[PDB]
Amino acid sequence: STGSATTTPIDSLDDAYITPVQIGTPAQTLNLDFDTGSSDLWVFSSETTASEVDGQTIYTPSKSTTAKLLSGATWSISYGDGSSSSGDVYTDTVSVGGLTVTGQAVESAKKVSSSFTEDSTIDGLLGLAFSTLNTVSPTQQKTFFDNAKASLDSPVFTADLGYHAPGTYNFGFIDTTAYTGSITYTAVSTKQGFWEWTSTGYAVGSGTFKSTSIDGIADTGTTLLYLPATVVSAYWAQVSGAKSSSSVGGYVFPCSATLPSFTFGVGSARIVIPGDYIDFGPISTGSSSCFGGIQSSAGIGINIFGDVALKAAFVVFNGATTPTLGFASK
Ligand code: NA
Repeated sequence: STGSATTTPIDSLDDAYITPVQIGTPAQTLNLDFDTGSSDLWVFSSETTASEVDGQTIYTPSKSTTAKLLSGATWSISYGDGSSSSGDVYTDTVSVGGLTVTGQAVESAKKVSSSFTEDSTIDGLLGLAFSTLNTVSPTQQKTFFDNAKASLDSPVFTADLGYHAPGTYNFGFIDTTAYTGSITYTAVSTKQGFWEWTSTGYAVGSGTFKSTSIDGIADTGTTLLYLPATVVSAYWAQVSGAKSSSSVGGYVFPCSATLPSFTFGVGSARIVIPGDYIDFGPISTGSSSCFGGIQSSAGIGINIFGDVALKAAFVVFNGATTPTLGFASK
């Protein structure tokens, strides 16, 4: 089997992407944030504290003929941005882009933090990191990908995120029409439960490529590119008037600037992030200070190849017995 679903930016900045997901019988369609940096499929629900719901579509298990309480199971998760959610668990039928899994753990939120409530466009998360990170207790649950894997034509999914445009998540196949050139595959460590890999270096604009190992994770659920402070300083030094602002929480730059591209290495291959991808617009409405899309990972404890990086590539998440990542230009 295969599946193919379109993923759509939630706003004009590509702050996140939502993908429609069918849950239950009859189907309840919720728009979920597919997150290769976490391993829980959780949803706003009929159980969510009413004051914490503001515009989201909810899953109502009582209206699904295939829903069953997973008795005793609870979940609770905290993300890198400080957001959180928790609740109980049902199993139900979940379909993505025509690919169906029966018996998927659907984590029903009883509580969500303010950032979730305030985002009316995201109805929950669908985790695509390794199932070792899943938070369900006392019986850890599998991700949608891990449950689908054995049925797929190939044990893979691909992320093809758009810049200010829709893109695609495919399950079970490579769309050879969706990228240019060849795919370069690179090793993955699953030791921390992430799609963790090592980039071979970087370049700023038209500058020379710096060969250096950068360990980080491929994380579709993170908006920005978080890299070591040395790398990030080297990038923003090429933008007149850019500076790190402790008050704003990262590098800012004049909205009048034209940003240089950023290149990262994948083995001997190179992915180029156009400068425009690194502009996250005014820090507050009407400001002439703009927020940068490349930020320091110092204090986060890991480098993160978030959407800024991933949307410059066609990315293969190879879940074969030895997982690997692939990157192609597009
Ligand atoms: Na922000």
